Amino acid sequence: GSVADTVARVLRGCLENMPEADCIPKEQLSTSFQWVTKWVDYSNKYGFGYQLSDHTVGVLFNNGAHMSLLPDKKTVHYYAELGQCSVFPATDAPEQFISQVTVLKYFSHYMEENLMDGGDLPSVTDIRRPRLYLLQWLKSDKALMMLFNDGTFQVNFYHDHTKIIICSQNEEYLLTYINEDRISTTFRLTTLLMSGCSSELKNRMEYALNMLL
Amino acid sequence: GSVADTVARVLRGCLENMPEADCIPKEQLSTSFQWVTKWVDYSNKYGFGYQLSDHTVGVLFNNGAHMSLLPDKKTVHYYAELGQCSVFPATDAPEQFISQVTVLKYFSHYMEENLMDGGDLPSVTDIRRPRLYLLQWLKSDKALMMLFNDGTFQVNFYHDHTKIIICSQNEEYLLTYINEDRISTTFRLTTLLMSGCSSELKNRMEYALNMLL
Ligand SMILES: [Cl-]
Ligand SMILES: [Cl-]
Repeated sequence: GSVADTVARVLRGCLENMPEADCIPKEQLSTSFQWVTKWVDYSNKYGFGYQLSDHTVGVLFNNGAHMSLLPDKKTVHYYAELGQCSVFPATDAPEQFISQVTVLKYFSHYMEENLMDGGDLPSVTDIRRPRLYLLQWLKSDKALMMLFNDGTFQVNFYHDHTKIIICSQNEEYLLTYINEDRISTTFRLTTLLMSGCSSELKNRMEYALNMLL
Repeated sequence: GSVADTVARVLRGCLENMPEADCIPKEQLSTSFQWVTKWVDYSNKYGFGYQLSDHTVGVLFNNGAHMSLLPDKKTVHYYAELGQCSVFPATDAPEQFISQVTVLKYFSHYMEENLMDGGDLPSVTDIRRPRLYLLQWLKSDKALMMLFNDGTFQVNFYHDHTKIIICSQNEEYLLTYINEDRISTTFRLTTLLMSGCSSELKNRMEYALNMLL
């Protein structure tokens, strides 16, 4: 889409115009944003589940619809296959959505039990309107790529358990790298543009881009 | 990428030179070839496992290495990250490969449906015959795409459980469609080039190509 091309433009921008370096940029930031902390791929039966930094649980179903359980664990936002948003308590759900609500609770409680948080990025205070949802995702043999409505871009790698997140804060683009020890380092794209980067963050930046294209 | 580019050349070939139609080409061929009957994605822990029509079980590990278990469940083929082939029994496996061997058996035993008496149990001829393996795969919210050693090309869709397989038996290109009700129909690409096809098989061919690109 237009969102995907925008992120890919700036990611490529920073990539072939950045110096060669020894280490990751020393200028790092202490802010919190929205990102995927836990994820679950059950696409062969139901769909793709993810948990956000504010503890929102979402499901991108195979039929195309979105379902989100809010941090209060009571309220459900449901966007259908064409985009009609319905908001209703999860406890008493219309009998059209019960099947989907059940699966949504199932994802929400698989993640908390079996799965572990992926980074020490500070839990976020929540609100932006409209609310974030996953517009598309794709998986290769090397990495998991997720792109959201608001343009936040995340790629998870399997073996290293390393991650890259590209977000928009105020007027800047941020790149956050999450290393082998689940630890957050956040840069500005501008600073990474002029100051270069490490060998293994640049390899991961190169790969994240190939997934977008 | 040479393999992918070959399939993409002829598939785009047939796609941009085919009429628009209402129905499927009637001139069909009846043969069977090698394709994936079972697949299992555990990429964040092990890798991607698959079972072939000839009862070979393969694992594409996240690191890029391939490991194949022969139909007899006795012999292990190990192709290294770019193609160094190692062959050894699973019972007697070099202790360099165990971690990888164990995982291959784990997939092999997931592949195992519940055991039901019956015959004939699959058996191997040559203990050293280079069987095709997965070169790379990609998954979207709609489909799984797999590209193999010999250039065999397969796209599985989730909700429909519908499949497309592009093969080269020689040295012509075949497209096999396996529809919503489990029925295989195999055409020649030349036939699909000149006569067009159904509305959404053309839509499924279009999606398969976009996944390659
Ligand atoms: Cl068209
Ligand atoms: Cl397990």
